Amino acid sequence: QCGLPKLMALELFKPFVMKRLVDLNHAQNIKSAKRMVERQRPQVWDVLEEVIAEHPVLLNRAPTLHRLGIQAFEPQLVEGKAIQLHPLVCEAFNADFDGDQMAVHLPLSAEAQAEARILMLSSNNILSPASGKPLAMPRLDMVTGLYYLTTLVEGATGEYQAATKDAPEQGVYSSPAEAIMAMDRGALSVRAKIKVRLTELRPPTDLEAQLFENGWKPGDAWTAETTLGRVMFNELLPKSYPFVNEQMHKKVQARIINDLAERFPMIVVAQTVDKLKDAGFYWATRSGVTVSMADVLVPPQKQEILERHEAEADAIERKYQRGALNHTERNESLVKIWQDATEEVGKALEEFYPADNPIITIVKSGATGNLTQTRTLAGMKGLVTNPKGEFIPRPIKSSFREGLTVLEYFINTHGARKGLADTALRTADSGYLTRRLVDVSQDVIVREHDCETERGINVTLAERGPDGTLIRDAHVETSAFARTLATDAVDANGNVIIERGHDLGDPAIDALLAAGITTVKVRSVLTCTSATGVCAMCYGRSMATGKLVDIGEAVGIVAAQSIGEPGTQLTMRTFDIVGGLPRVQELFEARVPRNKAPIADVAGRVRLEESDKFFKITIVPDDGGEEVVYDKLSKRQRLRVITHEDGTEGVLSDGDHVEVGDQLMEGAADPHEVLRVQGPREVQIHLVKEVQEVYRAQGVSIHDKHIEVIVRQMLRRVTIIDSGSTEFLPGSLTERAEFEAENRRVVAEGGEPAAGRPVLMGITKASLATDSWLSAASFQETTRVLTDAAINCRSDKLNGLKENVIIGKLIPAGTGISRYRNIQVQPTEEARAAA
Amino acid sequence: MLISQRPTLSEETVAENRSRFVIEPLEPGFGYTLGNSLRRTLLSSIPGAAVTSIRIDGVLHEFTTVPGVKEDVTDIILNLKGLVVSSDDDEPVTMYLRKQGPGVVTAGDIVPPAGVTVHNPDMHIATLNDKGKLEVELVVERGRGYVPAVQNKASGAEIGRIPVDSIYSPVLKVTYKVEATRVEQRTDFDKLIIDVETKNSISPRDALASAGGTLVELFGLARELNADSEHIE
Amino acid sequence: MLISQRPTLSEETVAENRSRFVIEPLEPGFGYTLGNSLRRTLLSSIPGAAVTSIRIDGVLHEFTTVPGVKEDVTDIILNLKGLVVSSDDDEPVTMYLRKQGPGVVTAGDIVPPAGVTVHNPDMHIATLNDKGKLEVELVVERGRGYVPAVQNKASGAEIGRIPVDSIYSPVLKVTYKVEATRVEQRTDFDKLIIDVETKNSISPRDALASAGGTLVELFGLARELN
Amino acid sequence: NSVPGAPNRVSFAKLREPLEVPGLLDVQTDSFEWLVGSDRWRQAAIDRGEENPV
Amino acid sequence: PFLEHDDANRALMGANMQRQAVPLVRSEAPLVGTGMELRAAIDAGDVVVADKTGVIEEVSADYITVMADDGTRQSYRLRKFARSNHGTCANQRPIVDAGQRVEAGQVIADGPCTQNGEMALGKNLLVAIMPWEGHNYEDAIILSNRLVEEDVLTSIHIEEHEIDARDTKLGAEEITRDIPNVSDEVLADLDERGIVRIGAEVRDGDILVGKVTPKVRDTSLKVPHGESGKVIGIRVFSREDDDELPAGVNELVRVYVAQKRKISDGDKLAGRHGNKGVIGKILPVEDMPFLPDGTPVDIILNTHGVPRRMNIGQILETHLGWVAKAGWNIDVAAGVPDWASKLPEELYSAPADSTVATPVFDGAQEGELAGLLGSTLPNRDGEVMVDADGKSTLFDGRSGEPFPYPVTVGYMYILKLHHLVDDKIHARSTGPYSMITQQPLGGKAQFGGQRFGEMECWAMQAYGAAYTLQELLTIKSDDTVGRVKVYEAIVKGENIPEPGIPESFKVLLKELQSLCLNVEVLS
Amino acid sequence: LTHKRRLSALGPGGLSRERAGLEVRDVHPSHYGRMCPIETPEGPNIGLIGSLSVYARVNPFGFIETPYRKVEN
Amino acid sequence: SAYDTPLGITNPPIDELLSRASSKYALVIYAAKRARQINDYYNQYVGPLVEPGLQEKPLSIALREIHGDLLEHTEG
Ligand SMILES: [Mg+2]
Ligand SMILES: [Zn+2]
Repeated sequence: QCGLPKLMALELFKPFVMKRLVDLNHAQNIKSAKRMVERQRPQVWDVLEEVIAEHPVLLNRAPTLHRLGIQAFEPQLVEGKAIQLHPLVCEAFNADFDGDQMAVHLPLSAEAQAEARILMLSSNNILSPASGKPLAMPRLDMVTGLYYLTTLVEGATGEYQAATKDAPEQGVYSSPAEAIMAMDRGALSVRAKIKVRLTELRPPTDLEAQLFENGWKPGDAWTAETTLGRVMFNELLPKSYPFVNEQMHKKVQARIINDLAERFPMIVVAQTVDKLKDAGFYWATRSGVTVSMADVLVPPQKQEILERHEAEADAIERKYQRGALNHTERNESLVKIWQDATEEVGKALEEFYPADNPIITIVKSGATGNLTQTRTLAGMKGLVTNPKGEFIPRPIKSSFREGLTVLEYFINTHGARKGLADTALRTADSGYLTRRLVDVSQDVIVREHDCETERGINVTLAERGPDGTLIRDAHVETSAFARTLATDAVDANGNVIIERGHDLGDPAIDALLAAGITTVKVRSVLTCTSATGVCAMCYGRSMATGKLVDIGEAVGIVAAQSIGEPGTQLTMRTFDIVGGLPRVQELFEARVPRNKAPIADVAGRVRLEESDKFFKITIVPDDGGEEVVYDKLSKRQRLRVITHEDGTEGVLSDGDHVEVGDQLMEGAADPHEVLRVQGPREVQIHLVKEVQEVYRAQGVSIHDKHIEVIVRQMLRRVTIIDSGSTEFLPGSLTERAEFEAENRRVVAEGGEPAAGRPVLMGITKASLATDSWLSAASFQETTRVLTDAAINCRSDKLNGLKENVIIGKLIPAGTGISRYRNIQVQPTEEARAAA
Repeated sequence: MLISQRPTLSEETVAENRSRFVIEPLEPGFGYTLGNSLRRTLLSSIPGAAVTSIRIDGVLHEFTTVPGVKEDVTDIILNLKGLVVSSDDDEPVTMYLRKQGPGVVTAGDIVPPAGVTVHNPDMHIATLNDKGKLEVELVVERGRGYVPAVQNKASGAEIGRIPVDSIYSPVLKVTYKVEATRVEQRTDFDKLIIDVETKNSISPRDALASAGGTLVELFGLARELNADSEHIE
Repeated sequence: MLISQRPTLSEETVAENRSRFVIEPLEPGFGYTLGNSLRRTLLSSIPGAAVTSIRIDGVLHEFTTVPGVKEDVTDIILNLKGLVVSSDDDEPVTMYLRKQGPGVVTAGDIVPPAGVTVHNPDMHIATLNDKGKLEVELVVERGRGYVPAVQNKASGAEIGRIPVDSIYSPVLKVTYKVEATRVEQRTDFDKLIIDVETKNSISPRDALASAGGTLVELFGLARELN
Repeated sequence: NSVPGAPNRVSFAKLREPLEVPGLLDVQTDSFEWLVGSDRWRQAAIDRGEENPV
Repeated sequence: PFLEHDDANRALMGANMQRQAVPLVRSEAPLVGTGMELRAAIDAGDVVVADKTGVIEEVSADYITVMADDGTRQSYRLRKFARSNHGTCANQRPIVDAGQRVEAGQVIADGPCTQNGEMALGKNLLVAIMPWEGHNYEDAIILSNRLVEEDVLTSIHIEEHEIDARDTKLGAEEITRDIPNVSDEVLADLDERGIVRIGAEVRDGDILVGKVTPKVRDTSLKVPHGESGKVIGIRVFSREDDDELPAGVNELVRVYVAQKRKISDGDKLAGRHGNKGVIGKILPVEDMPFLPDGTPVDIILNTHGVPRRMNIGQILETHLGWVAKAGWNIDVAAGVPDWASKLPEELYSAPADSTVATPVFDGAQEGELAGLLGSTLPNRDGEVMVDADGKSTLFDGRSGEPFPYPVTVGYMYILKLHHLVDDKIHARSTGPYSMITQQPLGGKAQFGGQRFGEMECWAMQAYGAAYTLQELLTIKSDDTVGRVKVYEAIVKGENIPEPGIPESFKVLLKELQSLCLNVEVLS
Repeated sequence: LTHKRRLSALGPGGLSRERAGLEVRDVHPSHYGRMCPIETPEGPNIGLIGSLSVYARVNPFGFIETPYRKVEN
Repeated sequence: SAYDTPLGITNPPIDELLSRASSKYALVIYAAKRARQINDYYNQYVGPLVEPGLQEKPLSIALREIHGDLLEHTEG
């Protein structure tokens, strides 16, 4: 639902309403109706609830960073001059009610309205198409309400009182409907421990098996030891969902909704989150969260801390005046001192604030904020930067509650203005990366269901630390989940576990941690041997729908956007050493790194020599051939520490072993080296590993299949060497599929076919090395493109979006491909003769 | 002042002893006005009867478990708190329950005095063990709404007398919801949806009419001062 | 236990524009919502009277001054808005004001026809010097709540007629209190105490009575269905 | 204060301002005076600084 | 006030907000401010200061006359409902009475945003710091309806509409009343000259002044969509009268029409600490959280935006606002307590409505304020509605039941911002197109639609939505026969026609067939 | 009043959004008493436009002065 | 399987219509074509196989049809 004004809809729906007028005889000639709606007679308001009835509209907010930035809604006619928006989408639109405008687009044709209801409807676009996580989940105030409702107060009023040889339990109720009659008297706190009798709520699994043993039914009674808030919460969840009985931190809510989605339909989850917001709003107004300089509490230990640290600062300055210390090392030590005082003040603040405090509740509930702000407010702002970007050894030993002095308030403007300045260049860098990632794609639509391959990449799922337990890898919901299998699982006994062609989610993870198996082979786009695009099985399950991806789904734009959107959350350049957006740009463009590290062209052992400021490694192989050498190794780049699981390996040393493609120096290998030594597949895997390392280290969840799409398109061509018997020139760039099909269909005299070597390109060259001429004529030099294309009698297969937009024709995605446009519809014979 | 649109009351049955009423269209604001009043009127202003205490043989101390019966004292207390019972004398009437010998006991195995009625006679109470039995007294009386236990008895003249919370109201749950409506071209009116869940001793409709009567009595106790210049419909 | 005592309503006077009513006894958890229903009906819908439009000799809109007058027209109107009247007819009527030369036009300087009553004739309307002449016509009407200015293009056609924002409510401030008094605590009870303060156009009693009538005619819908 | 009609606005200030805030848009008028050799500016200069105010 | 308790970003935003704040019909100065509004109001110049000491001879709203102590009679004139360069009102109003004896440097009249010579850009409003039923979510805010009934935050906005009458080859533009075939009533509000009549209310599309270019034509001036109101003024210049005019022009008419604007939803509000938000719900007074005095609050602000933004200076502002609207008296019977040491002997007490000053870096500390939150003289009935922590038990105007927890309450000075609704709302179905590009004339003034850039296309392609994207790029923006046929198909009720062949291709072809490129389309 | 006390680093003879980087848009310890470290727009004019302090005036040469109390012994 | 009455555009549910067809876009087309059929009927043709309403936009009629298994789609 969206709330739309009246003098806005009216304009949008002027034709439909003129139609219903000239039909309902409020106007005789369409010009009379247009004049009417132009002066807005009082009769153009009683039909506008007839056309609006199930005629969606699309809401857009700029900047549009990804898919959910446009969403369809059903209009509810409200009076005013503002748009009423649901508080659960705002996290996707990235909206706030502080002056933010928004645009409304009306679809007209049947195809458009149906796309809006079925694809672009908000009740269906619940999950991120980047990680599968929910976005239409409860926000700040909802979280506060549900964290107040579902929390336990040891010492409350109306609690269970441990029968005492004189009275029974004294805190027990026969139904929620009775604890509510108590609540409304003063006898029961909604957050008190009690025993209730529940019939309509399904117990947990432990009890549902420990008390029934034949299956719990609606109407069967059990006795729960809970609060009334947890009950009224679990009455918002589906009839069958087990009773939770847990404080509803935002993470727990995310969990529950993930489960609902992985087990129930998506209409159910929409209804459930609607219920949760209603209730969280009810119970935030009735939570007691309100600010007051009393509620803002100052630790008492602060003074002891600050003076204890000023003692050490005095000592430092004494050294400085004694000559045992320079003017920069001094500042370094002062910073390293007044950086710990802030830690201690924050720790004290955490250990002194009660839990019933609103400033700690709004934080620990996961609603908004963090403890660094809480320190800045009740503790101490601490250190601040200069306009350069360095630190200032003079800290801010005052909070915004005490009140900064004049100077403190002066040296805190530097970083503030730096932020307000940078916060457009940051957006621009992210947008540049996204523009590239989108241009390299536009041909990666899903075209078929399966390629009938066993090609796949192997994924680790867990590791055994103590060697008797396997430990579940951390980034397995990004590497293994949502993917599709290629080889039936197997254990040391030869027993099958999971089937091939299977989705792979928490169920399969659980049931594969059983047989002690950790490395399972999975399918990927990096291996889909398809003519154009990828098979729906190599890709996996779409994270929006949670099921297998459909045919015609544009998955390159999805990856582009899923990588761009969090780009502002990353470190940047000074307006490698800082591996953020610069590193991503350094990988997707196949650039030689600054801190390049050399890898092992061979396996074997190492002889390590070192002289003044230089390392020289010599790899004596294990086969018995020619040893290689790496001689001019700047001792600046120390070495490749390994930190093996056991024994505390430490550094790479002499007599140690080396696998091919292994890294000798700490730093960053060169993709082209990896490519020639290891090969294309390992190149792709290395690139994905590095990109996802970058992101992970900075708290962004992107499933590797997006990285894999882009990479795939970066290693999608060959340079020909020996034409063979083919219509190919040497030194030319030819797409690997055409190349395979050409040197494969040539069977006549198939004794010397074309020879080619892979080449590693970037996401900007790879967009110049395209096979179309409409796209490339819209980007770069038109006349030469057209000349060359015309002498070669080129053909544009229209496999992409760019050229289809240019022409003005439909796109080869979703409701554009032949499979769908030309669907024939007929009523059944049975229901035809029912006229 | 003649009000506009003459609001109407429609019903919508959901079960036998559960219903959902809708009042529409109300002037803007009269939904939250009377909703909570109605709610508290239904939940604490219709008189009815309920158990008030019980007396079991065997358990004078250590109110944990009862001989030769599978349930503890607590599940039995709950079951009886769910007991539905009328009364016509407004007096601490007393009833008895005995099912000597193993089996399964239901309110149907209660023999009440005059007037005292039991609409839910199949309610489960206990499941006796082989060579077991049950003897208990049930104190019943009348009142309104909900009343926690009563232990304002300085000395115990009745030992083993376990007092229990008392649901004197035939109404167990009510929830109201105000929604918007448009009348002719002005939305932001008030529609009121109130859902009622009672005991078999009365239909929702009857409770709603009783509450309406009570609140009429009160606001007439207010209107009797001057009886002039109000709304009319 | 049960109870057979029915609630009574005793009045009390704090002032002429004010009063305090006491309703007792009452079921526990019953008085807050009762008092709030009364309060809502009071603050919302108590019939009254207020100025509906004005007209003046020389000026033609809210955005021009009057010779000799120290206040512009908007300030004059914002001072009129604090005016209280009481019409005894379900029809619109007309009041007249005429003033010349130095001095302060108060509300006492008005000529209310029979039926109307200006209950604050010490209200400052506007001051005048040896050059001023203030000739005003007011319209008066009945209604409830707040009613924005019906624009002259929408009402009858004329020029010079200035429509104004009407506030038909004699009630000025309402609050309620609940003393959980209990008859020696044998069983909880509630005592409700409403404190009411009016604009002096009509007494509290009349307002509480109007609220009672409204709520009777409302809850009669639950009464009816048997 | 330093203003005749001074609506009394109590102050929590604990210091005394030894220098009254100047005219706040003098930055404009003084400059336009220097441009037309107005006598106010001529004396303002002579009163401290140079001898021939140009 | 309380700057050292805010952060530089939010203080920056507060500053730049005050600087965008409309003048209200009635101005009220901050109950809690800084010793800096009086002097700003003086130095700016929208007030009137006594040239020479003297005695107020005469006083009207258009003229003030001071017979000085030296014998001369100065006569100041006042600007009434004077349009600024931004639609505001610059009305001045006197604050002195005859016979009064004024010094020199004394304020004789107030400006648009002054009250007794000190900036009054906003209003002191009774605020509750609490989350309400989800209507103050993510920086939105909640209002009473007393701010509309009593036109507290109401503003006047004036606007100027000019039409020129110039010469032309075909003939000379002559401004008149009569016109080619139109209604006979539309000329109601038009005087004998063809220019609208003062004191007349108007409406979009209606006529202000009548102009003509020969043929003949109807070239009259009409109010743009949305803007409306009452005709204030007509400023008319004529060649003949010889006042002044440009070249090629002969006559000029400016019209000044005004609009009183009450605070609706969608309008923007703020405070002096970087705390703004649109208005989500304007609530009746009977459903607002009211106090144990019967006093409803006026604005409800949420708790969630304060502690992550570091703008707590508004909390202190609020507290002191209470402390002022309700005066105080420190009990110094035994001696000044350990927290009034640094205080003057003039803040030990104060009546109600007692403005105060907390200079930015020499102002109210926190001990002083916590102590003064206890003194806080009782009310009309001897009860203190607010605790010594700033918190008052409240009551719900919907349930009638009190909220279980005390709530921070007080009086805060807020501001109404030029970012209104009517001047930021837009909508289009089919209207004026460019005629140089075949697209709508993009613009609020040209009545142009919104743009559909590259990123929106990206999102739409990523939905797989392909008929709507084609619908936007062809049927709605550039195509011409498509727009016609779709408007017709919808106003008639026949299903929408289907694409033919892209028209951005049926012609591009005819450019490559011109370079002798044999572009062919094949299966 | 803030339009008249405004300082612009853009216009005929000044600079443009090309040279206008991030060190001219910074706060400098030479602004204390001469330029406000707070008052400035939020968008593409951050740091260029500014506002003159209250106790500051302007040398005839064009350099901004701020007053200081003098201290002896 | 256990939920509440879908409202408006949410009716009929969507996880059911996805069982009639192979994908979301097939459903989009499968409904739009029926909708054009119905609009042409109402303007000139099997028409609604299901009880229409006062306006009951042809798309909702088509989706109710689909929910009743009253049609059949063959991909292209
Ligand atoms: Mg925003
Ligand atoms: Zn594949």
